[PDB]
Amino acid sequence: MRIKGGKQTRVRRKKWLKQASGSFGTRHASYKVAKQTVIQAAKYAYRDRRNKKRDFRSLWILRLNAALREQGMTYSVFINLLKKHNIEINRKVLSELAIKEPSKFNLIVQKVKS
Amino acid sequence: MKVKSAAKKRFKLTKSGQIKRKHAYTSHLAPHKTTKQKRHLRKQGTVSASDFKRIGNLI
Amino acid sequence: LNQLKSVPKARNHKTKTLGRGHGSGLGKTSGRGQKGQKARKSGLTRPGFEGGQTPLYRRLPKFGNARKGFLKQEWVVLNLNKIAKLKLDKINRASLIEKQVISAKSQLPIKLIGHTKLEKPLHFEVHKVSKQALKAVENANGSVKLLE
Amino acid sequence: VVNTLNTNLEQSTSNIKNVQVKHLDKVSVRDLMLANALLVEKEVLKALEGKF
RNA sequence: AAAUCCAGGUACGGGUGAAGACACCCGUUAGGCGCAACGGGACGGAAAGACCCCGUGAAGCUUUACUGUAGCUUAAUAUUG
RNA sequence: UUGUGGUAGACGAGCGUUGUAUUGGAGUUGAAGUCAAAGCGUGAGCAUUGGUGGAUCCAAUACAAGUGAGAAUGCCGGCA
RNA sequence: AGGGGUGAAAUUCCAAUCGAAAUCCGUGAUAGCUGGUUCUCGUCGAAAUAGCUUUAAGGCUAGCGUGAGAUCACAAAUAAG
RNA sequence: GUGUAGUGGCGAGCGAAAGCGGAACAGGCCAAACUUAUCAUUAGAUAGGGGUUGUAGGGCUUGCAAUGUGGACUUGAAAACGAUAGAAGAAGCUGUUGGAAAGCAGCGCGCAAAAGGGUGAUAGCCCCGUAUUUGAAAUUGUUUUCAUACCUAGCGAGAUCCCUGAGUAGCUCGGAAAACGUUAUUUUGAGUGAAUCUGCCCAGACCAUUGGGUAAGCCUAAAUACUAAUUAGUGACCGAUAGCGAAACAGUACCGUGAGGGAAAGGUGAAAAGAACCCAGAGAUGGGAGUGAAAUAGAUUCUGAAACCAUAUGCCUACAACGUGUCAGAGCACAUUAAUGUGUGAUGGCGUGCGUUUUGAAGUAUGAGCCGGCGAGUUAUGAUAGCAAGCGUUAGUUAACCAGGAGAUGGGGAGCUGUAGCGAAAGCGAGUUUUAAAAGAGCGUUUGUUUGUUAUUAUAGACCCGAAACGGGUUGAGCUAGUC
RNA sequence: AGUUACUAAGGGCUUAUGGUGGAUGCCUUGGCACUAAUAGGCGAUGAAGGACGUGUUAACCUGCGAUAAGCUUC
Repeated sequence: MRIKGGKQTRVRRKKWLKQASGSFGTRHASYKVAKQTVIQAAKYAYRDRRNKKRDFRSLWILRLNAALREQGMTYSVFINLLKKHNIEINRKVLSELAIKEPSKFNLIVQKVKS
Repeated sequence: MKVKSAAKKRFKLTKSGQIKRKHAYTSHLAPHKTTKQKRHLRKQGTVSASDFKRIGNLI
Repeated sequence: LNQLKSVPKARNHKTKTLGRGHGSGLGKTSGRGQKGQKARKSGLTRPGFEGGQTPLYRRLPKFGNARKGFLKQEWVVLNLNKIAKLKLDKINRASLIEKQVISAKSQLPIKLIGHTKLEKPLHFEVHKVSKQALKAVENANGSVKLLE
Repeated sequence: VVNTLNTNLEQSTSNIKNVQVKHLDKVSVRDLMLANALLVEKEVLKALEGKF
């Protein structure tokens, strides 16, 4: 018996087309170009799911160091004071949120100087 | 499928799976060899495992 | 059972379909590699064809046949080992056509053979015997008649 | 399951698809378990004993 | 109306790298979109290449290359003393 | 506890398509298809609803395959 | 009228193509060489070495994977002397 | 039997004859001694009878025993079976939905027919028809029965008197079927050339012996291969890029002078009720109206997906160096397969396509315009190995074929595997071969079989697509060249 | 310098609509393969295959054949 592949091809092609939306030119009409765009976007997102956390960590370091320089103490000295003695388990991101609430990070500053 | 007669003539089977053969240089022009070679090549012989696999599917 | 749940005891193997799967399942052209005669159509070189060197069957001498046009004047052998375990006595052709041991539409010569002491008295009728078989059958007071 | 194939069963029971008649030497395992309900005449019950 | 056409919104210098980059890295410069000319490039378009080399490939031709054979020639034999 | 980069390959485990044999079920109170939708999936896939359709399909088990399309300087039909 | 014709003879023509026409069949001609070979998740995971070969893009055996089985400290690696 | 005996650059590859099991199963007729007539019986020719063969027979001369039996066989009649038109052939209402009931629910009925088809949606009882019973003027086919035919008949006694197939077989040189690539066997192009059955040859050279059938003349149904066609049916075959090339007004249009090649193109609706009529425009046409359950049912006529072309809701862009996205991220618009919502994305972080073949590819390597459809690892037979089952400790097991729903299954042990091997073989045997030597060494020291599936593979085009060519048959001198 | 009303000649994204194009799905007046039988040739009394012609019904197809979409017998 001759067997056709009608529904399965259409359903898979429509699903793959639906998987991407918001492309430029004829990158959302053809199945082939849509698959290419999905592959590239997925690989880029795979690398991003690590590069974003790297960049966010760098940004947190930058924004902590900004206030640290404003107070007059270098970032390395502050981390040494946190590590060498006065043991504290404080994420480098949490300290940033303490800067948006005044008198908290200032309290940490007045504490670490002991 | 058709067992080659050229292979059926020079290979006789043996129980448990094996073949027997006569060595070369035995019954031909070889006066330039020692008597040790002559009486060593007289005895029957067998093939290697690789050649056994090669011949087994052909027979 | 009924014809809605019939399933055997886990006997359904897997096949190698070489037409689907670019990187999934099996290879795109499995058992063939790439850039080769074994991969091209009408390949599968001859089993005895090693290609370059002289074939093994041509490098060795041949065993002749001292009986041109003959295999042997075949006669049926009768081992003393297995017959003892079989419940029979006074063995002739008609005895051996009973338990489907010899042909019932043709006749061939019979030769007794083997060496094993008997515990039940039996008498044999064959054309050829053996010395060890002779002493084995004489131990159990058996008899055999030389039949032409 | 009849042994003599009388005309009483041959003439009738040829209209209903669900049920039908068959001789002993013609039945099959697929046909046997396709029934889910069977009637057997006692006459064959000795013969089936002999042949297993 | 056409060949072609992986889609593209399609600058340059230096270096770089499958060894000569519209995209790579570093600098430079540049409103969006047409018009009419000009061929610098996009190793452009046009044909699985005819200054080759492998195919234990084809084709045609040649001679003291092999094996033949048409035809020519000689002998025995039959028609036929 | 060891682990879980990976072609060609080796092996294992599965989906889906058409039809067939029981087995039930759905169907002019609107099935197949189709589009859309801000679902379920470890995967092919599976769903729910809304517009178009006016006649057949779905489920649990095996069976048999012209069975699963991105290239083939491809083929057809249509359109830049 | 094609292992042919015609040729003031260039390999010129023989229905736009002629170093041998076109057409049908043998003929799914052969093709160590091109290109392509489509469902999906899991475990392991190599080579480009040797020998032989009218062999050099090829083909075999061995070395080098994988699956099943066996080897129980005599076995193979990791250390020191 | 068997992939056996063998055959072959002893390579590729080729491959029987026996026997057995089976399907069916009948053997007869001329010439040739003699004999009869007519040929001036010098006839040698035309006819007549007999004789049809080897457990040799026939012919010559005498004897009985019987009109036996068969046909493949001449013509009439009868019987039966049919075939080419046929006929008869049962059983339902009510209600709801719905345009339409035939569905769906309540109560029914027939059924040797609840095979099929059509009927305003999915009918055992609406219809045709289906089981069953049955029918033939004529043309015919088959078998059986009788008679008409044709031909057709068993056993002897004497006796070597005669006959039993001529350019005939072998022989020599060259050719062909036999598995053999030419050897017994058969055939023949050329030369050679006997026997009268007592003899001739056969048994893979050849003679002797042993046994067999009698060569040089003819015919013969039966099992067997096929299907254009008729009739019926069936199909785990196609359902309009498939399947015959042609679902149709296809071998058509067309291509080329010809031979030849060669397509594509089905669907309104329950029924045309196919749009009366009005309006706008010289007109097709469209909008209303009309029929219809429905004009996304309108003759471009089932559904109309994607590439493609425009339209509109909202958002965004005119200092912008970009494999066009990804992650955060402002405003705006809204509010949803009820979700820590979606769409738009001014900005920042990051940045080199997809298969291919390649040591190495974003490439200045190639392939792709896109979308849609079609479009490449099977089957037959045999082998080996794995997985699982039946079976059994003298096993397992069927092939063809007969029986039957173009069904398993029963009947079918023919044969095959293993049950003892060693050796080239004779031959021997738990031993065998080499052997002076049972030394030593090599091989044995019984330990299964048919299946279903999977993997590879042997022959068949054997994963898919792609040559320049070869040979065989055809058609071309109208173009051109030559000749008349 | 800059926030920033109005900007879109045009284009981009999502959504919805219309046309183009007939994929998909339904069935089909037909195709192929076989089973059971029959039958396995026609023909100089003119074949098969064709040309031509025959209409109230043009034209095509079909049937037919100076008796022309047919005639006679049973």
